[PDB]
Amino acid sequence: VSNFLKDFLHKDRDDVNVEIVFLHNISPNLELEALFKRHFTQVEFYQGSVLNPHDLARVKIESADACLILANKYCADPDAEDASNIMRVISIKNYHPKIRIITQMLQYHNKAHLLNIPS
Amino acid sequence: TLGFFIASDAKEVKRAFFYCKKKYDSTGMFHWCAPKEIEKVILTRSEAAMTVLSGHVVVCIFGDVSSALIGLRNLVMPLRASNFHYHELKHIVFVGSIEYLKREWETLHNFPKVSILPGTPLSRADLRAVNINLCDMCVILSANQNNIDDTSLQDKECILASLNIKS
Ligand SMILES: [Ca+2]
Ligand SMILES: [Mg+2]
Repeated sequence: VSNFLKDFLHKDRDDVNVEIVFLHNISPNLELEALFKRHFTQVEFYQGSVLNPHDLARVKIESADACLILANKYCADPDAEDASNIMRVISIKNYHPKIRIITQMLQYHNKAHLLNIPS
Repeated sequence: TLGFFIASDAKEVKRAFFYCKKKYDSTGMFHWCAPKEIEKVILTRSEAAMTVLSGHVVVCIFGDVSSALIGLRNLVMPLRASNFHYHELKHIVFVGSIEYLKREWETLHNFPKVSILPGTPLSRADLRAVNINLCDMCVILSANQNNIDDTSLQDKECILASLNIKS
């Protein structure tokens, strides 16, 4: 989150009025809460999985500009983490297919699996 | 005798007695062919493309050596039931890993109209080879469904194969 937020809120980038709404089922620790309290006016957090359409309507993903998915690079199974990202893009496209998903994969064949989704 | 009724309640059903004003198997019920060969039923993509299959049945399987044996004999039995004719009997092709197909072929040999395509059910080229478009019904089965312990893997393959076929 820190490496993402510095690149997203950097002075060199044009001023951004866009807010950032996180969504993660694990409740954050005190240091992540302190990071949110730092970038208070620009970021909000909301606990929940992405595999719940009630959670997606709660974070207003249909009214959201673009969804982003950050993959765990350092994982013990580069296919299982790939699979979790697959299921996340599946759930977001199942709720609202008219949204822009910016995600990150771990191989090249998984790009075809992403292409399998109709939207 | 007794009458099998399909009404919406028990009390509605409780009105009938109240208101009164070789070519087959060794048994007969199925079809049996001689034990064929795994090399006879393995096809390649070009051979399956030249094999014209219209209205047929394709079965997708996500099986491996670590996966449990599903058991497909119960699946393929009422396809070869003798309530139709041999010309009416559909053709079946199995798409998946040849390891799981070898693990199950020792059960799967006494049945006609059965092919095997080793490969991957996610392969769009393999689906175009087996003509899923003309295929009457694609059946997507999963074998690793009771060894994986996560919704992320739970039916993940089945969902991908369905979405690829729809796309
Ligand atoms: Ca009822
Ligand atoms: Mg705010």
